[PDB]
Amino acid sequence: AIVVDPSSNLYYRWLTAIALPVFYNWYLLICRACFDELQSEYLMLWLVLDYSADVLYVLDVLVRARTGFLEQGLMVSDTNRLWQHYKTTTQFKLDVLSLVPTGTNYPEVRFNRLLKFSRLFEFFDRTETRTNYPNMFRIGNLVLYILIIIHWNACIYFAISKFIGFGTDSWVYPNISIPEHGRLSRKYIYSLYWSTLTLTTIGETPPPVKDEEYLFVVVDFLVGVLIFATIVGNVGSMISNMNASRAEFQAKIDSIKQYMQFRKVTKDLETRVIRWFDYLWANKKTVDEKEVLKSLPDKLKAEIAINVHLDTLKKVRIFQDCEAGLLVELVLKLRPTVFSPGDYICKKGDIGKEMYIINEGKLAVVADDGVTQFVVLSDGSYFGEISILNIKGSKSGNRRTANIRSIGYSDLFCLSKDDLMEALTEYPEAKKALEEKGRQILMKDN
Amino acid sequence: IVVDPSSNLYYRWLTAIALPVFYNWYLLICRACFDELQSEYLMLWLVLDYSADVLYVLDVLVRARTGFLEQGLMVSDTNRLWQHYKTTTQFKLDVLSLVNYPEVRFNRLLKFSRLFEFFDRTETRTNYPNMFRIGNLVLYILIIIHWNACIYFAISKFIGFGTDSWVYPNISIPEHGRLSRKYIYSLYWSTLTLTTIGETPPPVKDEEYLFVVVDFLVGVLIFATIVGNVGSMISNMNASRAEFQAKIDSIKQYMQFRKVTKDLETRVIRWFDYLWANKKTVDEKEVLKSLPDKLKAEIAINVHLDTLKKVRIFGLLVELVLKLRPTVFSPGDYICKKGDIGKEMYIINEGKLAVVADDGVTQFVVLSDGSYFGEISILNIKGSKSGNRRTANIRSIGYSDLFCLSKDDLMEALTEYPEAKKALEEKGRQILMKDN
Amino acid sequence: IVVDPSSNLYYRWLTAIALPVFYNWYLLICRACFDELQSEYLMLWLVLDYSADVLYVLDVLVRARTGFLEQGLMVSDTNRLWQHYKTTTQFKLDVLSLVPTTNYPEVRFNRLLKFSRLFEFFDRTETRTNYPNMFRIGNLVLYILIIIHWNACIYFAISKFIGFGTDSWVYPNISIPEHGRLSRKYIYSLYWSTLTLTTIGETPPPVKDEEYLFVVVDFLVGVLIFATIVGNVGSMISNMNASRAEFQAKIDSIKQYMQFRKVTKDLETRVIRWFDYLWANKKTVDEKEVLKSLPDKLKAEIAINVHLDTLKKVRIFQDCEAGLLVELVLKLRPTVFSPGDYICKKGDIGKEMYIINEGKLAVVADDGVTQFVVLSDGSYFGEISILNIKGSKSGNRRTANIRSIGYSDLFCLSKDDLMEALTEYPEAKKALEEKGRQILM
Amino acid sequence: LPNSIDSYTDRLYLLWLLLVTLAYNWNCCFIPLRLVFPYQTADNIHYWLIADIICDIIYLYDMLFIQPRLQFVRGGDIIVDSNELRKHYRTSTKFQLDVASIIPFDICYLFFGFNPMFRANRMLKYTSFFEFNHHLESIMDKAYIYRVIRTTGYLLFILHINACVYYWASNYEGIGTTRWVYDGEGNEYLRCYYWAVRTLITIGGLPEPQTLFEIVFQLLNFFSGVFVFSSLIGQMRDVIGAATANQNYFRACMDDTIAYMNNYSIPKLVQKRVRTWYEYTWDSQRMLDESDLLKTLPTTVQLALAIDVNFSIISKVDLFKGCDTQMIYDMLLRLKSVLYLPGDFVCKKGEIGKEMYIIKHGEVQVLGGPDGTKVLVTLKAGSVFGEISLLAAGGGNRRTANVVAHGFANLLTLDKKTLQEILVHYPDSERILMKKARVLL
Ligand SMILES: Nc1nc2c(ncn2[C@@H]2O[C@@H]3COP(=O)(O)O[C@H]3[C@H]2O)c(=O)[nH]1
Ligand SMILES: Nc1nc2c(ncn2[C@@H]2O[C@@H]3COP(=O)(O)O[C@H]3[C@H]2O)c(=O)[nH]1
Ligand SMILES: Nc1nc2c(ncn2[C@@H]2O[C@@H]3COP(=O)(O)O[C@H]3[C@H]2O)c(=O)[nH]1
Ligand SMILES: Nc1nc2c(ncn2[C@@H]2O[C@@H]3COP(=O)(O)O[C@H]3[C@H]2O)c(=O)[nH]1
Ligand SMILES: *[C@@H]1O[C@H](CO)[C@@H](O)[C@H](O)[C@H]1NC(C)=O
Ligand SMILES: *[C@@H]1O[C@H](CO)[C@@H](O)[C@H](O)[C@H]1NC(C)=O
Ligand SMILES: *[C@@H]1O[C@H](CO)[C@@H](O)[C@H](O)[C@H]1NC(C)=O
Repeated sequence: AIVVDPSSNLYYRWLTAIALPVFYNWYLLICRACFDELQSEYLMLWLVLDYSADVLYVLDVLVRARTGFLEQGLMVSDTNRLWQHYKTTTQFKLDVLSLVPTGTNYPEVRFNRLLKFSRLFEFFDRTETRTNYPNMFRIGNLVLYILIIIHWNACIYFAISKFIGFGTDSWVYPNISIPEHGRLSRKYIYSLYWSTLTLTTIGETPPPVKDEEYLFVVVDFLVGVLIFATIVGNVGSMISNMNASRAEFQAKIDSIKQYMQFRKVTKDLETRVIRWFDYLWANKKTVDEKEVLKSLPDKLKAEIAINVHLDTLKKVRIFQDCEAGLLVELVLKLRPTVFSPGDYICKKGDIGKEMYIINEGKLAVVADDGVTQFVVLSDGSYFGEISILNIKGSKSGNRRTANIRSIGYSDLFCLSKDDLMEALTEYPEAKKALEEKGRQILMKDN
Repeated sequence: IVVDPSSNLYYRWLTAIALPVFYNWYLLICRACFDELQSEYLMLWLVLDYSADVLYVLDVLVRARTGFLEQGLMVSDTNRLWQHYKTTTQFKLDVLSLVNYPEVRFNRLLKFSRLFEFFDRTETRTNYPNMFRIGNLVLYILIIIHWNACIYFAISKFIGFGTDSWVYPNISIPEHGRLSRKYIYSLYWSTLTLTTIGETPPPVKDEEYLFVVVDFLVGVLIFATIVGNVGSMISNMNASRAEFQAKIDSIKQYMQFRKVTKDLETRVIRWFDYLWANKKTVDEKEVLKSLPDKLKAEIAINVHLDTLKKVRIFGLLVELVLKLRPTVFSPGDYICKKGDIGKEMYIINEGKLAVVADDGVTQFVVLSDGSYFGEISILNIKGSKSGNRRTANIRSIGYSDLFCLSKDDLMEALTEYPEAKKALEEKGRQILMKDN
Repeated sequence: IVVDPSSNLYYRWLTAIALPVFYNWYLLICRACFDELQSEYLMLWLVLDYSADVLYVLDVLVRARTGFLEQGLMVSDTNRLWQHYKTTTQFKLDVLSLVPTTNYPEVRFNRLLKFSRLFEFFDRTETRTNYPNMFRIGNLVLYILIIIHWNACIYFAISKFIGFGTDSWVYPNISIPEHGRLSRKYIYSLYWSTLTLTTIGETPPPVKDEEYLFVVVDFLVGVLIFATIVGNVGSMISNMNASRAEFQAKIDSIKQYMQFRKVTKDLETRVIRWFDYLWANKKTVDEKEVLKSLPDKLKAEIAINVHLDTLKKVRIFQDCEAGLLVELVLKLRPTVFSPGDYICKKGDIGKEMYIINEGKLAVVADDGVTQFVVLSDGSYFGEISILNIKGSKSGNRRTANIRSIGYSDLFCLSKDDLMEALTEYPEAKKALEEKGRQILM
Repeated sequence: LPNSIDSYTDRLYLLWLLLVTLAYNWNCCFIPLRLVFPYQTADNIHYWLIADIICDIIYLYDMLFIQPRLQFVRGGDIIVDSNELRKHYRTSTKFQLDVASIIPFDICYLFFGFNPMFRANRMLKYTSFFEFNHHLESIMDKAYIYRVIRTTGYLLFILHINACVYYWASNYEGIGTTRWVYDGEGNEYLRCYYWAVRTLITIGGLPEPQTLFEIVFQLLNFFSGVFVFSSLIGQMRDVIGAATANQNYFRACMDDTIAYMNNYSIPKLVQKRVRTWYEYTWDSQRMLDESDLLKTLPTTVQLALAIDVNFSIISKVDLFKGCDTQMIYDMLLRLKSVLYLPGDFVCKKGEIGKEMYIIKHGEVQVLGGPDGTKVLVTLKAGSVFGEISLLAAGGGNRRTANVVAHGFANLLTLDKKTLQEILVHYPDSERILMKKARVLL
């Protein structure tokens, strides 16, 4: 008695292996019931597939008898508790009603075993959770739903045509003693043609002449309108939903464009902000990080922010001798932005409110005017500590000591002043190391 | 040479390579399914296919010598540019796309990426983005309708011309055997099928029934998607106007529910009529909240430095423009009454304001666009019988626009240089010495 | 004179000039295609075209005499008005729309160029009137009938160019007495036009190449234009229903939350009944965002106009120095309290005042409900958290247990809001003295 | 039958308003059917008349015996007394619509013949129908099922009205006269409902209109069918979108997080941990951010839900047994809930301490033995761990032992500066917490 868990991968493999016969039953039981040639021409194939479906249904009952459920956070493994919690509910009632045992020419007595629609929908929900292309999976799922609806209405039209009589009037399927319409391929593809032209509300089919045919075509048109237009609109919404993010970014661009065309901004600066939008779209840096993780807990958000920036944080002299909780809270507080080439990150004398850490950039410390590079700063270094942390032995306080220009497309980690002072409360050692680093670089520059 | 992808030369090459890709898609499916453009004029398609393969070989050359970005700098060595191009799926697709004779020449359709890059770069570059958007969606539905017309005529050629009722009729008839009627009837059939009107001659065979079912399902799903995108884009062409109208309707709903009087109703509707007829209906810091600080402060300097360089007293004015806040005032509006708590100064930007004493009348001086006020209350005159209060009365004459400047913002922007502090406080001492 | 472009005289002129533009578009595309209209009702079209011509001349005169804002002031210098009218493209559109040049409305087809008056009338009406969704439905249906009517006249002109009754697709032989009636011509062309542009297509199929190409182009224009206006009508219905739909989604979300957390049923129905009180008295919208979009003097004037009349009937009435009162009126926020919840508990930390407006609430005791007094409409309670001295009582806490009897609506004057409101004034000191008399009694 | 019905909490009033809806919908469905179809014949006219008398006495008895019992809120307080309720009803507009609905034309049938066009005043209890719709959507928990049933019923009602108007047009032109009209063969309602479906759905495929009245009818009916089909499929969609907008917002945030962590190439263990968090958050909360729903509510509503759930949880625990109630209630407002996967640490032996966890629906395991694998105690739900970090400046004893989450623990966090700014307003509760610290060490 080994208890499987519903958050594993073997339970998902079982959900695939049991959503195969449920989809086989829901696709082909009404077809074998409504087309009389599929039941009698193929006879060993549906016997083999029905034996496989009944064996997999009995094994589905024996798996759901031993499927654990979370009580007070942890999984349970008491087999009698799992069997009693299973035996309580309507899913066990639907499984036993789907597995009653109920010559060999009627699958209409086998209509009780399409009652595992909950298991098929559980497979589709677990695949939509597990997959990497969820919007394409949702499009495939709703296309499967409208194909199931078109196939079921095709079989229902052929059953109503069989009940009224083949070829007695104009609306029904024609006379099946004729060798043209007598074939199973012609039967099924013409029933799919009538089903598509009824449910898509095209209606180029022959009109009804009898009252039961009028009632079925009215009910079929209304079912097609409501259910088919709802799922076709959901297909259109889910195709436009992946274009909506790029359309949001483009609508932001067009708002800034109509601002600059209203206010008559000059052409080289307009070209430079167009190049910034082209860089920001061609390097795929559009999704905001702490906004897209705005609901995660701080432990998983810190694990994500460490496993993104790991090659950057392994080079920093702060994060080689500091503490792990300080590292976690600082990478929770690091908000990155991207600078242009040839721009001042910091002026000569300014109010310093943040600290910058380099992350895949290349910037240099220029003089008071013009581009005369003193020291180039590659990735992994940092600057801003003199204007953030107040040096007691300085010639100036809360004023910056240098001019820094960015040579290329740099990406810096903005770490604000109050965030650093609330991060450096119980971690004095790294604060003292930054203090002596700022003191020695200020004793270099007086 | 090394080209950079953000350049105007790269955009001109994206246009020059987006012409033969669109030509290749449209006219290669038309030629290879209609089979009479070839036998009519092989020579024009010969010279256009030669121009297309010349432009494809030059596109492999330009994508070989197209730079990229590591560490923010443009990589300039051509051997590493060739290596970084050669290790890619796009080089695989271009060398597969260089492997007349249009069924053999179906390899050329693989260069769709240059056309989609042209559409994205034109979308990011142009000044008519919604018109370009709906233009490329009209191109998408025309390409799908055209390709379905060619697929219908190919299936009609495969089954037989005029063997039954569904297919294109017998091309030995001199009326059904013209290329104009063959293409325009295939276009009419594909329009009737893809827009789900129906109204065609019905299929009478198994492959024709299957093709009409698959064509109606593709028409329903894909044309509902793309024609809904065109409808959403034409309804999204007026988005700021719809947001402004939603603000106007909710403010009018509040004023009709809360029994706001007819004078205030008429004045609020007059203010919104002014705000629409003077094109001030957008919000600058709401549309500029996503720009970085260099470009944001630089376009703010570019729109306000000509105003700030007409102030009577100032030489550096860079650090004041990015701390402004523009507000617009009505005619007959009191900015500050005679005796008030003063927290901000105001710099006039194309407005007319005056100073009054008898509640509206006897205007002493008027203050034009090249002036400012508020230099007294927030500036410490260390005496002169006044503290933390306003000793003046200002009425706004017309629809005046002006930037307010807070006390804390001016104190952080007035510590870098004491020359502006000394001049401003000397003018303040002279002003309230002349008044007091 | 100078016509003010924000006045109701200018809106009356926008109505009087948006009538002939509407007439010119509809009935010029109808008269240039259905020849029987221009042949039959000729005195009617001469009278209506003379009226539209003299109104176009008066529109050129009014646009020459229309002021504009320079430095916030309306320009009254008429020669500068005439030069400002000349320096734009609307003068060229008006001159090309006013060229005076009986079976030729092609010379009248340039009088369609004054469409800016029609679009400006629709924009000024959509700003001005109090029925905006009904006006947007009317404006959209007007655009639909422009498109359908124009396509009907294009279909009848293409049928006349091909030949009447020489085809299965065109309009039939007009020499027959049934098809030759002008009302049947126009109504069958409108039937063809709606049936083609809505993509229904119950028309006969084309047999010629130009009819095939025109039916293809008109099907594609019909599916794009009619998906556009179907999306516009659905967006107007959604914007008409959106406030109630957003509130009902809020109620469904909070009911799903309170039925998944298994809260008590009396607290659940108290919250749901309080939200239904908010919807039935229309106080569910906020004033903060909409008056934030409104400017400062207008939000102050509207706030005075609604709140000051209620502030007259409270004891906080002040005979002089009413700047404190207008600061209170700006500093209000209307909060609603359900019957049964306590506004202030006995002996708690205080940081906000309350001013009663359309409510009835009473102080109680600690043991049970024992109403000492009832603080009715126009009363105030709070003011122990204003840093009082230790006068008659030991310390400053909320010193009475007070509950709402009905659905009271209160204002909320906070701690620092009151310290910024009633500063530089002895009115805070006399309010301290009246609340000192309250803790004495 | 009580003296005053409470309209929000009365199941008998819901059943009676259902019985008024089953008379109003009888009127709206069987007034055009009897008006235009030959169904009100000489045989069953007494059957139709006793159904009319039953529906009319339901209308009259509803008004005169149920409607002045309706409680209503005047001035905040609930009005109970019957004379005030009768005055409020009789000076309202619902009484105006009901008294315009109950004007008898029973005098007029016997004079001017039996004709149900005289019953065109009984379709004015639409306010009672909408009151039934609002009350059933407030009683029902899953109201989107009744909303899709109501939208389907609106579609079937508009198709029923179009079937009656098509039978009017065919009886006006003569049955079997032209090819467009109803021929007269089968069921007179079903073969006209088929035409109403194929016209107002805009399918087409019917016989074409021949003369001008049929062309006008077919034109207006396809136009109204385009607009009614677009508007009702937009209503059915919006309803089916706002039903699962919560799950769609959750799945949009989950796909955005997964797309970001796939574009930045985070390993599969971290992707499995984020997917496990999203799976358990939708499994246990059905909502992404609980503070998103508990930040749009007012302070008293959030405090009432907080005192219910979290004061149950904290009256369970013994560490808060003598503290002050407003301090505890501000802590209950300030409590932040995070979720921990099975296995991760919530405190490590060596890191600093700034959180006080109150475990609710979880199971954590402290680990402080010889090597960190011996469990000293396994804390169940409703306990408190993380309280050592009050004294010794946070660094005399930073964190005592390892403690992992054994199951899916859902802890209630409390930031330390928020705990200190809460506790500086209560020095006696600070003395109780220092007493807890002295009994701890
Ligand atoms: N003063 C100074 N700063 C330098 C030098 N080289 C790099 N930097 C960084 O440049 C800085 C500019 O801003 P900060 O004052 O914040 O701090 C300074 C240092 O971190 C140097 O030689 N002098
Ligand atoms: N008192 C005063 N203020 C003036 C005069 N001319 C311009 N101003 C400006 O008007 C002002 C109104 O507001 P402030 O008190 O803030 O400061 C005052 C001055 O900046 C003048 O003659 N007297
Ligand atoms: N203490 C007290 N407050 C009263 C009385 N009548 C009305 N009130 C108001 O009830 C209050 C409850 O809150 P506050 O302490 O803020 O201030 C108190 C008074 O404003 C009374 O008799 N005693
Ligand atoms: N060390 C320890 N902590 C315990 C025990 N039982 C409950 N706790 C709490 O578990 C804690 C985990 O975090 P703390 O170090 O902050 O403080 C510790 C105690 O408050 C126990 O047996 N040992
Ligand atoms: C079908 O066709 C056969 C002969 O082809 C004929 O005898 C039979 O009656 C037909 N069926 C019907 C229902 O008419
Ligand atoms: C097409 O027409 C020619 C001559 O008109 C005839 O010989 C041929 O058989 C026709 N083809 C078909 C498929 O009918
Ligand atoms: C139209 O009818 C007239 C007779 O009324 C006939 O002479 C003419 O040929 C007809 N034209 C067409 C195109 O049918």
